[PDB]
Amino acid sequence: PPKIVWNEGKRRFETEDHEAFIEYKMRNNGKVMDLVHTYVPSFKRGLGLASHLCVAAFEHASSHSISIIPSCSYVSDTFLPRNPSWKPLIHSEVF
Ligand SMILES: [Br-]
Ligand SMILES: [Br-]
Ligand SMILES: [Br-]
Ligand SMILES: [Br-]
Ligand SMILES: [Br-]
Ligand SMILES: [Br-]
Ligand SMILES: [Br-]
Ligand SMILES: [Br-]
Ligand SMILES: [Br-]
Ligand SMILES: [Br-]
Ligand SMILES: [Br-]
Repeated sequence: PPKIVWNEGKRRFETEDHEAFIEYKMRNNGKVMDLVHTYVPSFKRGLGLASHLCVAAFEHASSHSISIIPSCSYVSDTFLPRNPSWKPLIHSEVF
């Protein structure tokens, strides 16, 4: 899997070249990490990066006891249905 760095200065996880990332926002006193946008340019498609970036962020929230809101569409309509085992990290009021 490609190295995904945590770039806090920007609240995103990103590939090391900065070119693909998922952005978020922390809600409720740090406890909720909301995923707002996953971005992979067309020339980086086909490398599985969006999903790799969503794993980084889900792992990071699981490791830190955060609940995720799956606000980006890539996440809620592609990531979560394909990776159900991550569903329990979703905050319980989303769905
Ligand atoms: Br990369
Ligand atoms: Br890279
Ligand atoms: Br934030
Ligand atoms: Br917060
Ligand atoms: Br609370
Ligand atoms: Br925070
Ligand atoms: Br891909
Ligand atoms: Br992708
Ligand atoms: Br995926
Ligand atoms: Br799964
Ligand atoms: Br399911």
